[PDB]
Amino acid sequence: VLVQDLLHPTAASEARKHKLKTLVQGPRSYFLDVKCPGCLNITTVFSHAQTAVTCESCSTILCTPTGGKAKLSEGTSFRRK
Amino acid sequence: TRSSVLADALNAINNAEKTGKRQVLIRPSSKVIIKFLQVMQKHGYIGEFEYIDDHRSGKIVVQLNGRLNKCGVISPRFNVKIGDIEKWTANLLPARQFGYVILTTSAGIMDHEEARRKHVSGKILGFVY
Amino acid sequence: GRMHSAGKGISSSAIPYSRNAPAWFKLSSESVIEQIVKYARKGLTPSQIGVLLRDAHGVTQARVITGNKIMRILKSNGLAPEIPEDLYYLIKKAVSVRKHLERNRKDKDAKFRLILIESRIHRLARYYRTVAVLPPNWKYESATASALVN
Amino acid sequence: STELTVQSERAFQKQPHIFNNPKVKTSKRTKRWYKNAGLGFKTPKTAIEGSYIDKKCPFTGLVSIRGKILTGTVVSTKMHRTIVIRRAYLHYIPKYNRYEKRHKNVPVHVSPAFRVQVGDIVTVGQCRPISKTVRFNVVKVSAAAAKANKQFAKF
Amino acid sequence: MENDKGQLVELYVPRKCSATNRIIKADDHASVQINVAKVDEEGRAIPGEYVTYALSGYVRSRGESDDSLNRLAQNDGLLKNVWSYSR
Amino acid sequence: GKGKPRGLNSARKLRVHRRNNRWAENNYKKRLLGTAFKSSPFGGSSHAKGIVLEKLGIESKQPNSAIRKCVRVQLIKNGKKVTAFVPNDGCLNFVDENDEVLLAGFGRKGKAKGDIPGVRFKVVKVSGVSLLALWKEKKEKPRS
RNA sequence: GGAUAGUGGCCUACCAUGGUUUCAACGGGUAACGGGGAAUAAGGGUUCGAUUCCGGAGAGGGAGCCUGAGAAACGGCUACCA
RNA sequence: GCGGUAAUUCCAGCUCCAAUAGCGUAUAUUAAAGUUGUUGCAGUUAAAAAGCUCGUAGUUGAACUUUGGGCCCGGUUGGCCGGUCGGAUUUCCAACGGGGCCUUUCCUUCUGGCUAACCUUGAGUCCUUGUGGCUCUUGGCGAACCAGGACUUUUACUUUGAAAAAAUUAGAGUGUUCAAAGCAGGCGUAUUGCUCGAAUAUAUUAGCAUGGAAUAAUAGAAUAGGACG
RNA sequence: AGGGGAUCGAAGAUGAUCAGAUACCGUCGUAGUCUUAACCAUAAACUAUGCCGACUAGGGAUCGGGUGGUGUUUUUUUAAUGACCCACUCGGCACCUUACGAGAAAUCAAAGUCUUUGGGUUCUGGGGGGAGUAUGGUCGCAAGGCUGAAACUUAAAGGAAUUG
Ligand SMILES: [Mg+2]
Ligand SMILES: [Mg+2]
Ligand SMILES: [Mg+2]
Ligand SMILES: [Mg+2]
Ligand SMILES: [Mg+2]
Ligand SMILES: [Mg+2]
Ligand SMILES: [Mg+2]
Ligand SMILES: [Mg+2]
Ligand SMILES: [Mg+2]
Ligand SMILES: [Mg+2]
Ligand SMILES: [Mg+2]
Ligand SMILES: [Mg+2]
Ligand SMILES: [Mg+2]
Ligand SMILES: [Mg+2]
Ligand SMILES: [Mg+2]
Ligand SMILES: [Mg+2]
Ligand SMILES: [Mg+2]
Ligand SMILES: [Mg+2]
Ligand SMILES: [Mg+2]
Ligand SMILES: [Mg+2]
Ligand SMILES: [Mg+2]
Ligand SMILES: [Mg+2]
Ligand SMILES: [Mg+2]
Ligand SMILES: [Mg+2]
Ligand SMILES: [Mg+2]
Ligand SMILES: [Mg+2]
Ligand SMILES: [Mg+2]
Ligand SMILES: [Mg+2]
Ligand SMILES: [Mg+2]
Ligand SMILES: [Mg+2]
Ligand SMILES: [Mg+2]
Ligand SMILES: [Mg+2]
Ligand SMILES: [Mg+2]
Ligand SMILES: [Mg+2]
Ligand SMILES: [Mg+2]
Ligand SMILES: [Mg+2]
Ligand SMILES: [Mg+2]
Ligand SMILES: [Mg+2]
Ligand SMILES: [Mg+2]
Ligand SMILES: [Zn+2]
Repeated sequence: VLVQDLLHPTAASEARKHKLKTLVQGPRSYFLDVKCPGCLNITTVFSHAQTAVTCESCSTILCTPTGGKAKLSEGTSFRRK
Repeated sequence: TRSSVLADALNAINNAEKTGKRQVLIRPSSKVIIKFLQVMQKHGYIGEFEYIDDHRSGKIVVQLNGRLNKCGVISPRFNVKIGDIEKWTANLLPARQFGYVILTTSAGIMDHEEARRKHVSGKILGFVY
Repeated sequence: GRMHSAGKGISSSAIPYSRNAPAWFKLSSESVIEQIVKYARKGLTPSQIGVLLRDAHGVTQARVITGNKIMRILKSNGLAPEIPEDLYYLIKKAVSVRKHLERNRKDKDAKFRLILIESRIHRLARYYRTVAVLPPNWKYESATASALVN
Repeated sequence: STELTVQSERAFQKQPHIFNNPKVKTSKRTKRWYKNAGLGFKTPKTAIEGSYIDKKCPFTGLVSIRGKILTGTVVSTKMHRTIVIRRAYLHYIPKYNRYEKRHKNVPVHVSPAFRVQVGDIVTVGQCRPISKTVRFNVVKVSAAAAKANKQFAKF
Repeated sequence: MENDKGQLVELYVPRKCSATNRIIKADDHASVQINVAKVDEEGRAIPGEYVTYALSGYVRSRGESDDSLNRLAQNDGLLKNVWSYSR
Repeated sequence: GKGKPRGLNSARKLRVHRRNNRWAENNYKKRLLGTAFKSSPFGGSSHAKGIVLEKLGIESKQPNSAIRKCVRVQLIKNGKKVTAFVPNDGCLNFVDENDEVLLAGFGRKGKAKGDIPGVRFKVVKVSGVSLLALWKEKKEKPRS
């Protein structure tokens, strides 16, 4: 306070903020390849679905819509990319 | 709704100075803010500044020295008539030996003294001292 | 902000800086435009496509991997509705509220809401109308609005 | 307004002293006169190609255009062969050092060489008093129709 | 504040706050001038010889007196990792 | 901005609102309604000459006990009837009923003077002369 | 078309339904002739101008007209009213 | 606010003040008044936020589209020098301005008429070892504007200029004895005449004319009825 | 205009009190209080404090939403839930402490960023009475609402704070 680097804010105090009040704004959601080992292939899901994402071939389920982040269902794995 | 993007940057700058800060971050920048920002800096009322680039309208960080008591904005951009530029400075500048009334003329955003030397006039928007 | 209320809810999507890529995104322009159509070919609103394409697929935002906005893709493929979907969804709403008020002439609150919903309509219509997307002298009237939707 | 008929009065409509001798078998039935108004205003072809009479036409009739040249925006095309335009302008009020929107309507004749319609911007020319109120004559349409043709059915 | 010819007319050119470069006037009896000590080898502390800093009454009232001095002294090379320009 | 439109074309509203609000000014409204020419016992004129009906003995307002001595005058251009005061010691002995007198205002712009209730004018001359001069002795009251 | 010195609803005949207006029309008030200008002196203003110059209007009130280049004249005439 | 028995306010004498050939009073208005507020007011409790929301007129309205860099010309103050018998010009130095080039860059446009200007050059050079210098025709600059055709998205703002009655106003010259004024007057050979004047400024809104291209509007190509040929 | 009409209860009637007592207190109790279909449009309808936008300063609570946690508790076999705990973040109803600052003060995170006087816009006030009166218009079944003067009078009326 009184003199600080507004141009190079620290990654943490930057990280804790709001998605619009960061330096330059950008999302804080993410995508993921997801597999329920009944099948073999990997469907790409949105961390904040809304739509209860219907799996590829087997209409099994996958995730459920929520407040924000989707709840993935039962026995499933992932990765953020 | 946001009404004069100049007004906000200017006031920010002033509130910072007043509270003893050295930097503002202003939002959302424009051609005009820069040109205004540039004019103050030319006579040293602020340090350097940086345009950061949100893929939007922009942000600006200004560095303040402390040499600045006031930078105001003239809210309706009145026409001034080369004769009437005198009447403005008189109204709202501390003395005749320093401070500038800045204004937008056909041939560029410029403080009144430059405007005098170049023999152009136009609309008025703000001031520094 | 918040035009017909006192709400101050700052709250939107934070669209990404990178106006291209994902690069870990395969597919193609080709790939998703065909995908855009069939869903609107099933009748889906461009937003519904937007949500649908976002989750199940990896459409981060349709414009970025196909230089054009969803509604514009549709207009090209001869698909766009007779009226914009937002204006559509207001009219549909003012219908259901009216239908209610007719059935509940004792519900002053609804009468109030109807006003708002309509005065939001007529302002929107006036925008669209100014900018040629509607014919001049297009007009929302209660009498013939339950027509316009269903 | 003119439209059709043309020989539609109690009197026979003709251009004065433009005589067509019946003895000389002609291929144009009517010799027709016209001028160039000047000030670089094109006499439109519909003036020459036409067959309307209108003595108040600045290209086919007996009026000189001289004085003010004015441009306004069409507001009324209700009266046969003359229109009324609105001349908007902002008026400066010193004590407050600001302005206020003002306007004036100006009635002006309009030759059936032009086909004008409400909304069009029109350049008009000062002439001798043509009627009780009219002192101008319409001399170029700047406008068109205001993008009307791109207002058809659904895609 | 000179004059027509040279001559430094008008007395008294006041101190400015080391932290804000604002004037430190007379009735500002809440402003402060700190002397930090020049020293030599193996402790010791060269009397009369100080590196000095001046802080406005405003600043001290606002609580920024410490922090701001932290910066000032440190980037004069007499504090060794205490401050941080980023936050 | 609190209130007043700041804009560059808002000059009409800015004049209108001023026209409007001037009416709350006392002397502007008096002036424009023509309150002078209409009310007011004089014309709107500086003085007026009337005729003396009865001689009055107006008792003064508190905390002042006295008897103030006045004249009911009937203005000649008017027949408007008016009570007026007769300054300085005596002087009432100068007037008499049916006399001509010159009335002037009291220098309160309308509004009565001191402890004299009701009186808004004062005498200046009588029978042609000058009350003041008769008081001194520079002049004398004309025959009839 | 007539009338005028001549444009023009100026007037007439036919025909049409137009013209103005919250950007204040239309109506009312004015102890209103307009202007150059006058008074008040930080500036911005506020108030005033019957009245030495320019324009306009009038000759007790209305209308009418003769003469003439020029008047709808009044130190011209005609009629009515006072 | 004084006066109801010692009246610093009345009625007088004395003495004293202010302005003075003039001074009082009445009415109006102007200043004081930021108590009408554009500049520039006030509205929790002093006068003053409509019970509440919608809303047309009206006012207002986010950001972004030729910017940066390179070359050339010639001005106007001022400096250190003055060449010269108070002010002068070259080069030395800055500073502030104007113009015109090239950078992917309409300058409305073709068809001759004009050329003033160099990439030219046709010779050589007054003369400081020479790009310091201008006259100088036979291949090669357009726009500087002629005049005829063919056509031009709209505006606000600001610039400079023309058109402009006098008296008034501001203000130069002139010793009406001073001055308010007036536009006079001034010099001699005062014997046959010589001569300076009768400025300048303002004149704003509107209309005209010209330069600018920031600020703020406007119009453009999406069912292509697009743009050049 | 119907229905309803327990309760409480303008009016009225009474018991008392009082010099009086048309009241305060006690009793009876009409209308009313509730509801339907229409009116009326006013309250200290109050935060006595327009709305949209920006900026300026600390602190602990709480309400709704969300994110993070090899947190606690629930046992069953660990999870999954749920409630709870901690950190942060939006948007709420408020409080605390300061005051850079504002104010005539009382006080005020707005009543701040105003003689260093201009973000946009709406509305109202201009000494006190006369008086929200008169008059005209308009709305209402009415009661009344909206609009709303002047003559005349007057040197104060008023605000916040201090000492009594
Ligand atoms: Mg709104
Ligand atoms: Mg917001
Ligand atoms: Mg949301
Ligand atoms: Mg017609
Ligand atoms: Mg009032
Ligand atoms: Mg009497
Ligand atoms: Mg009379
Ligand atoms: Mg006719
Ligand atoms: Mg009709
Ligand atoms: Mg009005
Ligand atoms: Mg008159
Ligand atoms: Mg006048
Ligand atoms: Mg006059
Ligand atoms: Mg008169
Ligand atoms: Mg006459
Ligand atoms: Mg007479
Ligand atoms: Mg008559
Ligand atoms: Mg006569
Ligand atoms: Mg005569
Ligand atoms: Mg005595
Ligand atoms: Mg005595
Ligand atoms: Mg005495
Ligand atoms: Mg005097
Ligand atoms: Mg101003
Ligand atoms: Mg006030
Ligand atoms: Mg109050
Ligand atoms: Mg309120
Ligand atoms: Mg803008
Ligand atoms: Mg000019
Ligand atoms: Mg002159
Ligand atoms: Mg009951
Ligand atoms: Mg009773
Ligand atoms: Mg009793
Ligand atoms: Mg009773
Ligand atoms: Mg009320
Ligand atoms: Mg309350
Ligand atoms: Mg806080
Ligand atoms: Mg959780
Ligand atoms: Mg008193
Ligand atoms: Zn599966």
